[PDB]
Amino acid sequence: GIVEQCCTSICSLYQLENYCHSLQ
Amino acid sequence: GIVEQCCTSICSLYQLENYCHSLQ
Amino acid sequence: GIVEQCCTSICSLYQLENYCHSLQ
Amino acid sequence: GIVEQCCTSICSLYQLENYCHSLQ
Amino acid sequence: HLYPGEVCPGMDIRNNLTRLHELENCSVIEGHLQILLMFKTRPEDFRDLSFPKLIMITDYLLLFRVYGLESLKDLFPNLTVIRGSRLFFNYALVIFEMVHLKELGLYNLMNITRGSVRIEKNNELCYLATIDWSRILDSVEDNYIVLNKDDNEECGDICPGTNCPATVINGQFVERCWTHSHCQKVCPTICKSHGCTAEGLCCHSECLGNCSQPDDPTKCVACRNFYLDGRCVETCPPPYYHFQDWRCVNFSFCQDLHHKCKNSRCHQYVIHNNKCIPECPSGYTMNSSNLLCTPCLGPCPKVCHLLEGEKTIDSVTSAQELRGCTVINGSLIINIRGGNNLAAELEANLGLIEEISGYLKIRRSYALVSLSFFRKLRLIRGETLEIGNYSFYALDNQNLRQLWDWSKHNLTITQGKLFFHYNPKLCLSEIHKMEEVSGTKGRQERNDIALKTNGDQASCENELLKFSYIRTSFDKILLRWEPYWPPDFRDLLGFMLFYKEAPYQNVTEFSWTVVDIDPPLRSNDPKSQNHPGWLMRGLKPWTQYAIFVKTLVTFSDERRTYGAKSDIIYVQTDATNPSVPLDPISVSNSSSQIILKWKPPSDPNGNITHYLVFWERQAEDSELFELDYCLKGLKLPSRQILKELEESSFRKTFEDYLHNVVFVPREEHRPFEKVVNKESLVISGLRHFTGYRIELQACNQDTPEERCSVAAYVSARTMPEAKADDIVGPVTHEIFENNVVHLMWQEPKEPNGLIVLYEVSYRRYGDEELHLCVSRKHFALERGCRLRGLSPGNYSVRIRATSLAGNGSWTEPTYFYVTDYLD
Amino acid sequence: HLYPGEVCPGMDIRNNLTRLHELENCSVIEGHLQILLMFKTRPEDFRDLSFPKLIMITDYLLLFRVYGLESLKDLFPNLTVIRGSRLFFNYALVIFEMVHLKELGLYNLMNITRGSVRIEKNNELCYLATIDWSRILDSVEDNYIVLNKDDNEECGDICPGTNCPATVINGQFVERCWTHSHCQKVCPTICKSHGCTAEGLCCHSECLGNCSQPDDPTKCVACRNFYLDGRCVETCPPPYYHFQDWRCVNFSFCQDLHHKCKNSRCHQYVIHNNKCIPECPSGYTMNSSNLLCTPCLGPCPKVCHLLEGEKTIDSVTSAQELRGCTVINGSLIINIRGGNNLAAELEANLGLIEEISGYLKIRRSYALVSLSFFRKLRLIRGETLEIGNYSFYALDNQNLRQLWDWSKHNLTITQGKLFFHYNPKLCLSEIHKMEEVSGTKGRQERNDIALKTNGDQASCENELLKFSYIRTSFDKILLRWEPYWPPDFRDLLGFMLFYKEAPYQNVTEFSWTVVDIDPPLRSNDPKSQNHPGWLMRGLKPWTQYAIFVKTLVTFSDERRTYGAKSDIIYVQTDATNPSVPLDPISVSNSSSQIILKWKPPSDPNGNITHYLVFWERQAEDSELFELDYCLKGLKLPSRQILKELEESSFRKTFEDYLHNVVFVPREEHRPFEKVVNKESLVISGLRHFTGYRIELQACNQDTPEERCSVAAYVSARTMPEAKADDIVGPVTHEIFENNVVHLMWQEPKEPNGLIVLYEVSYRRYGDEELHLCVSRKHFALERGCRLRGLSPGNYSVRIRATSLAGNGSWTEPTYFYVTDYLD
Amino acid sequence: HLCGSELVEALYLVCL
Amino acid sequence: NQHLCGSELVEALYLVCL
Amino acid sequence: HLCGSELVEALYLVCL
Amino acid sequence: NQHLCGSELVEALYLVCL
Ligand SMILES: *[C@@H]1O[C@H](CO)[C@@H](O)[C@H](O)[C@H]1NC(C)=O
Ligand SMILES: *[C@@H]1O[C@H](CO)[C@@H](O)[C@H](O)[C@H]1NC(C)=O
Ligand SMILES: *[C@@H]1O[C@H](CO)[C@@H](O)[C@H](O)[C@H]1NC(C)=O
Ligand SMILES: *[C@@H]1O[C@H](CO)[C@@H](O)[C@H](O)[C@H]1NC(C)=O
Ligand SMILES: *[C@@H]1O[C@H](CO)[C@@H](O)[C@H](O)[C@H]1NC(C)=O
Ligand SMILES: *[C@@H]1O[C@H](CO)[C@@H](O)[C@H](O)[C@H]1NC(C)=O
Ligand SMILES: *[C@@H]1O[C@H](CO)[C@@H](O)[C@H](O)[C@H]1NC(C)=O
Ligand SMILES: *[C@@H]1O[C@H](CO)[C@@H](O)[C@H](O)[C@H]1NC(C)=O
Ligand SMILES: *[C@@H]1O[C@H](CO)[C@@H](O)[C@H](O)[C@H]1NC(C)=O
Ligand SMILES: *[C@@H]1O[C@H](CO)[C@@H](O)[C@H](O)[C@H]1NC(C)=O
Ligand SMILES: *[C@@H]1O[C@H](CO)[C@@H](O)[C@H](O)[C@H]1NC(C)=O
Ligand SMILES: *[C@@H]1O[C@H](CO)[C@@H](O)[C@H](O)[C@H]1NC(C)=O
Ligand SMILES: *[C@@H]1O[C@H](CO)[C@@H](O)[C@H](O)[C@H]1NC(C)=O
Ligand SMILES: *[C@@H]1O[C@H](CO)[C@@H](O)[C@H](O)[C@H]1NC(C)=O
Ligand SMILES: *[C@@H]1O[C@H](CO)[C@@H](O)[C@H](O)[C@H]1NC(C)=O
Ligand SMILES: *[C@@H]1O[C@H](CO)[C@@H](O)[C@H](O)[C@H]1NC(C)=O
Ligand SMILES: *[C@@H]1O[C@H](CO)[C@@H](O)[C@H](O)[C@H]1NC(C)=O
Repeated sequence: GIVEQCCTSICSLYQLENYCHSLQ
Repeated sequence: GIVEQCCTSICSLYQLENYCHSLQ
Repeated sequence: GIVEQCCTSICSLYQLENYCHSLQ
Repeated sequence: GIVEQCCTSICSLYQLENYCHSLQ
Repeated sequence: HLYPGEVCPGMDIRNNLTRLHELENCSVIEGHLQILLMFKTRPEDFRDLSFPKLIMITDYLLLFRVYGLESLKDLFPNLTVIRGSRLFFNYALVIFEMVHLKELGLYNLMNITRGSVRIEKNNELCYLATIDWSRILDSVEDNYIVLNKDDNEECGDICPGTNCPATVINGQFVERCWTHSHCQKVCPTICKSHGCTAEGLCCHSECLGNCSQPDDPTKCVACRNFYLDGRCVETCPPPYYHFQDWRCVNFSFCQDLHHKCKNSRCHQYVIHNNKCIPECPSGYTMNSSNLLCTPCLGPCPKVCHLLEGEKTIDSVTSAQELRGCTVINGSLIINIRGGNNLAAELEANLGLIEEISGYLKIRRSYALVSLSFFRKLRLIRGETLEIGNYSFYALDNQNLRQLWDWSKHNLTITQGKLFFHYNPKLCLSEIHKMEEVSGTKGRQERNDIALKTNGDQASCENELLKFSYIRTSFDKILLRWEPYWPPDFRDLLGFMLFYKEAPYQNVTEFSWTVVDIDPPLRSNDPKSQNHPGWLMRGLKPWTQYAIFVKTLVTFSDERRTYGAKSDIIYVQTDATNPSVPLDPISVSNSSSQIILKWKPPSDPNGNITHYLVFWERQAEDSELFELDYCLKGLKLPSRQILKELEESSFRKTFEDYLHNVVFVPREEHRPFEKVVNKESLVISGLRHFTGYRIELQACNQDTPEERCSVAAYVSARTMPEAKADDIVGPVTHEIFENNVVHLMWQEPKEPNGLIVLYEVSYRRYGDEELHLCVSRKHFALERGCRLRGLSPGNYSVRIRATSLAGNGSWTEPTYFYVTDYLD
Repeated sequence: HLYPGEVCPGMDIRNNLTRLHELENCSVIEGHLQILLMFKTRPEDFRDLSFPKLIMITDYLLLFRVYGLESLKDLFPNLTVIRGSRLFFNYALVIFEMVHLKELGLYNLMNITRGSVRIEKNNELCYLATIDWSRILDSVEDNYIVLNKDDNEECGDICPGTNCPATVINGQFVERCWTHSHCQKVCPTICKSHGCTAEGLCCHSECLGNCSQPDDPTKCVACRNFYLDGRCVETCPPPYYHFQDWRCVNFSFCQDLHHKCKNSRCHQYVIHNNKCIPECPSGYTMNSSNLLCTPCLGPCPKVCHLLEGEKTIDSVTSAQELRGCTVINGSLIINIRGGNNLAAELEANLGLIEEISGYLKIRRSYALVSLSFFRKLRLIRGETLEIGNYSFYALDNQNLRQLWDWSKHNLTITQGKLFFHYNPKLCLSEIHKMEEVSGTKGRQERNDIALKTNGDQASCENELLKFSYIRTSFDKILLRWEPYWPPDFRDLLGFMLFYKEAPYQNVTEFSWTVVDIDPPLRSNDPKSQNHPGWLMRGLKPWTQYAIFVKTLVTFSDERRTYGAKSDIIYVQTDATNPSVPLDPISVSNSSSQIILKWKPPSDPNGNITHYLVFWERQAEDSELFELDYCLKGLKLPSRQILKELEESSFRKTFEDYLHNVVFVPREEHRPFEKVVNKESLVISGLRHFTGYRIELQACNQDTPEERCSVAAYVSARTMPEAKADDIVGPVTHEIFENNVVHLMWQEPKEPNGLIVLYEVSYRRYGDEELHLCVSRKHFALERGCRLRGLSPGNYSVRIRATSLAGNGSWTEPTYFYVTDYLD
Repeated sequence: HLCGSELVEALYLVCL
Repeated sequence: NQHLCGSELVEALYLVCL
Repeated sequence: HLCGSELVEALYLVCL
Repeated sequence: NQHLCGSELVEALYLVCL
């Protein structure tokens, strides 16, 4: 649930390495 | 000599009735 | 001068009698 | 108050001994 | 029902849970309850205790850094109505910085009377957006709920559905939920504020929120106006007096609270208008025998002292401390940092003051629009002054437009100077009008009032420019006005014309594209004076526009900036003929009809009256009648500005220096159709597989003669028929006496367009297919077909017709035996 | 030559022409000449008089409201060089408000030394733009010629051509004209400022403008440096002294001008450094016997008194009056309304002053960039003060960036306060640095220096933000920096990032599109600290950008505003593969070659190395080999922000009030081509009339392996040949014994694509055309064609081949007589 | 800016 | 009797004592 | 704004 | 020993007299 929210709605940066720290 | 100067160079209004008072 | 008498302020006629000596 | 002592200015420790009676 | 419990005045709970045990037999709270700073707590410390008897909070409820509470419904499951006598930064429910809180659980609330709710900084909070706050609160636009887990993330709000009522908040009917197993109660709208019961019946008029029995004053859970012995009443009957706008007490309770302050250290209570009030207002006094506010003779006001001279007004909880005052000992520093309109509550709290001993200072307030909430402000004394000797200070007020309305209001400033900076909707005419009303004309120094910050966003030019001579055309407007002169005419730089299109009439002042106007040349006589104007060009036909003209001037600080402007007037283009009706497409279903489809053109030009659709049958080409298609060649078509300001002031400075140096003292009716209010038209009744001429015009005017647009041309052709090119009738032969076969047949009279070729496929038995081409001139020459010099035998002749559309159907094989002349 | 005439000091002419008769025997003018206010004149009053002897004006020439003069060449036909010792609003030639003047006629001017020329408001003036002022003047950008008839209208400048030299002014070689019969003299560039003669030879080094004999000091019309008895000299030899920087006089002339001021009412002349000077400078004095400036002992300065305290500096003619002063009696009001850089001439005139008794006031000056022209300013006394007790006043200076350079310069302000308003390129760090240097720290009151007007357009944040961690990709940049905190961390609102593309390296500071950054979350430890950064997205591949990050803060007037910024750094995208090479068009001239044309793609991605053009011969379709085209179905294809600031300050004010209330103390090789540096490629060596597969790729990298783009697909076919479909070889017959003709012929081996049909047109004599179709399988079945069951006689058989391109050529009629079996 | 017959339409309109 | 600036100053001042 | 595989290319690039 | 505002004020003031 990140790929419909970091397209054209536009999103910030903190959730990207938060999802990277959730995947690893 | 008004038709190349009141196209896309853009011009004012006072010379138009000045030319109208010069023609008549 | 002349401009602070009769352009910024109101001008009378007898000071124009005084001030037209530069013409005279 | 507290904010003009320890947010606009530098705060010491013995005035925090004095000011933690609202916790105590 | 009744109120089982004690009165319970409001206490404060800090850092350990032992003083929360004093809320056992508490039905109501007279005061505020603050559950704050709960550090050494666990979720196992909170689920083992409950206080379900508590019904009413008078002032406010405050939560601040409480750990371990995951829902507040374990504490208060029966909290009904928050009143809001005293407030908390105009809120009555502040929930700030709850760690490990996930949901509210406050299902028994549906009215808070005065205030708002601010919940923020709860890092695990959900179930926030599933509460309709419009039936909870009155001023629902002063809510501030932000920065939680319910708007940062997308946590699952499990709602009880299989039952909650689905209401609207912006466009959608989502269910109103408190927990995973508690619905939000929504009354029907006949129960306005009295509430409904469990079957949806409206309660008593003095009930509020919930009732066990409908239309019962004894069975209200919470009283709306006043309380007296289980009976909710609209007013207190005598000898019972009103107390704190929620209950009826008698004389001995207010007398005992007088005796508990007179014989102690406090709010020594009095009585006035059958209400137990903390202090007598202006014009009244205090006796010795009775507690009544008897009228004090002479000027006998209420004088309120401020703590160390300055009181900073920031919200309603600081504004309510100065309620009922008339004489202020010191200075008021009004600093409301906001975003919501607080002028009505500041009007209801302040405005009863008459005299301020110090100075009035407004600073950095965003949300004020006027300073007229002081309805009774007369005398600013200025005994204590702002440093710089100012009795009035106005800095960075963003939306402040008017000080007061000087048709009625008046102010007497005794001492001190004036100050004005960074007020972008405030004008120097209003500042000088307050200077003329207050009498402080020759009192301040120069540059105490700013000249360039004030009124830069507000159009307050205070002069009118009348539009004199307006004529319209197809897409050009002649605009004119009377000439205006500032009294140094070289300071006038030109006219700062603004234009916009206007679909409505309520066009706002001050997008909004621009053209600039050269100044007129005066001839120093009042005979003609050269009314300046502008020839407005390049418009859209039949479009209402918005035209106003502002004067562009040059600043001089010894006077004002300057000002002249015109009202926003509107002009109508009316036009004559519209544009080309575009999208020419030709769809031809079947053979006798052609439908037409088109788009509307770019000029509506009023009413689209009709589409002038012309059709006429175009004949076939003359050159295809005689061309031999049996020959080779048988291919047939299948159919900046500040530098200019500096330049103008440089020219004025050079004329200044030159005059100072020099002057020293000593038709044809086609079938057509009036096609009204449709973009489609079927054109039936046709000849099949022929060309047509289609002329389409857009008529914007029909009844005072036909005005129509320039035509659009397109051609079309129908589909061919099935049996129009099929050869009907038998094919008969004329066998001559020297083995010559002359073939007669019935041609198709009305084929698909025209038939260019007659192919002959004749087969003798024992032979192969032999071909012979018959053209149109071959048919007219031989009236059919002639065969010459052939072998004897029985033949099988099949004839097809090849048209402009294509091939038809073959004829039957005519079996005839020509003469052998052997046997 | 020499100077025939008298010295003629400058007079003033007014209102009648009788005092113009005193200019008969005048060669030079020592002073200024002002021909002004000539009312009762006619053009018949001016053409009958001439003064051709006048050569030199020292100071300036002024014309103001002179009627009837149509050209000025009737007055002065031999005016050569205007010097410009004293000026006139830094001009030496002011032509203002000439009615009935049509042309200048001043052909003998080619150098004016110091000053500019301003001509305006002449309502009938022409011949203005046909004068190259670049060889006339030095500072040609300080000219101001506007508002005449030569730029309002298009009057015909008749130029003498048949001869004038055609020079350039912006891009065109138009002739330089003065009148209708006078050319403008342009010297060759070897004659730099000495001028040339009539044959174009360079004059003497002390000549200026015109010489009768080249390389002759006795034949100069005007001297360049100094004059002594017909000899133009570089310096005056002894005992001759310099006088007014143009001539050599002796001791008796300066002594007689001393005696004509000592015995009269004035400029009592002295001598110093062999120059007759009006006054001795600082450190010198005046004797009684000799006139020399002997050195005065002790502190002996030059003290200049101002008229009634205030002197308004407006131009160079007011700046030159204070030349050589050291102590100023009063106050200087510097107000230069400009648009041209006057700092060098004000540097050369002022800057020798040491002490100002009054106050220094700068007001409304647009064209200054610094106040460092006062090279020797030490002490501002402030004995006479500005009202408001200010010794320094700085209002509305638009382009003022630096006061002084504080590495060397220093200023001692004794009394008075400071003032600063509306200086948009001036910063509070520079204002406080002048406050620390001058020692006026605790002297002014609050709000004497403005806080929000200063530095709003200049980026002077005075802190550095280092970019910490930069990584690139195809079109995405990871930007990072070290975290910065203002000491109240809630005042930091975020980061105000700016981005622009950069084709060059010299990108200017402060278009320029923007994205906004949320602030980081600190975890109150120095272990990790969360380096904030921004993931920059959506770029162009292989494009240098311009990235710098500014900090967006919240204002507080008890401190500064705040400031931190980063340097404008650049980042490179490098990319991997380019885009689709567009415009696929296929032009096929002749039969054996196909040219290819295309446009470059949207990604250059470095060097375009080559275009990877692939071609391969596609075979014909299998389904057209066996289909009978003699049957029916023979169709063959022929191939705002401030509300968020108020929201953040509202959150800070609520946290302020809450803490104040709560806390209380107690592969397969296709043929391909490396196509370098061309958008066209011929592909020759082909099979004629067949399809090809064309694959085109854009390779941005070749040598460290081939990186190429995604392919573009298009197909093509050549033109057919002339005789490929023509049937070659004879057509032979096999007449059988029962009148069966079996036809043998040689087929085309390599036709245009393929031949689908063989048509047979056979004609017996006395008969018509009979048709028989031969397909490919009919040819393979009958190895040719077979005729069965025909009438006897001689036949004429012509056979054409119908290909994919079309029909070929007919064969010859083979005459053969089959067996009749009758005779 | 008006190239065409909108000029002679415009000095019909300025001169009535 | 308005303010007299610009070219109207010299044009009205010429008509004073002609 | 990036609909596609530029997101998984982008959180390759933010996480090295 | 920096400035103590915001949530760091109450988070540092809790560690003073615990
Ligand atoms: C909290 O604990 C302290 C002892 O640590 C005690 O003195 C105090 O009374 C307690 N607070 C309340 C409200 O009982
Ligand atoms: C509630 O009732 C019990 C029983 O009498 C009593 O002990 C207790 O004090 C009451 N609670 C309060 C808060 O008075
Ligand atoms: C209303 O009050 C009755 C008793 O007073 C209680 O049983 C019931 O649950 C209440 N209902 C609501 C919705 O508050
Ligand atoms: C109010 O009335 C009751 C009985 O009616 C009696 O206790 C007294 O008069 C008053 N009580 C108080 C507490 O004021
Ligand atoms: C408040 O103001 C009045 C005004 O006259 C004055 O008499 C009184 O002493 C003041 N009181 C205090 C406490 O300042
Ligand atoms: C001030 O205003 C009131 C009403 O606004 C008016 O009655 C009163 O006369 C005014 N005062 C004076 C001195 O005019
Ligand atoms: C052809 O189109 C018209 C327009 O809708 C329709 O009325 C008609 O029935 C259609 N005819 C056939 C044969 O489809
Ligand atoms: C068309 O005419 C009707 C009434 O005749 C009117 O109500 C409507 O607004 C008109 N529409 C347009 C686009 O002119
Ligand atoms: C101009 O004329 C007056 C007489 O009208 C005369 O007195 C005066 O001297 C003349 N001016 C000059 C410069 O000669
Ligand atoms: C020019 O020469 C003549 C002849 O001697 C003389 O009268 C006249 O005054 C001279 N001009 C001047 C201006 O001296
Ligand atoms: C005019 O003469 C001065 C004398 O020094 C020289 O510097 C200047 O360049 C000359 N101007 C031109 C245009 O030759
Ligand atoms: C130069 O000077 C000579 C005599 O001095 C003169 O005849 C000639 O016309 C002058 N030429 C120019 C171009 O000034
Ligand atoms: C300059 O020299 C000449 C002769 O050399 C003589 O008249 C006198 O010494 C000086 N003349 C003047 C006018 O100063
Ligand atoms: C000029 O300034 C000096 C400074 O001491 C003073 O002595 C002198 O009297 C002043 N002169 C005038 C004319 O003001
Ligand atoms: C002021 O500046 C000069 C050079 O700029 C320097 O020599 C002098 O020492 C300075 N004055 C003081 C007091 O430092
Ligand atoms: C076809 O085009 C190529 C490319 O320019 C050219 O070299 C060739 O001669 C052309 N051939 C003919 C027959 O035009
Ligand atoms: C292509 O390469 C040459 C040298 O190899 C270089 O000078 C040129 O700038 C390059 N052009 C591009 C667009 O990369």
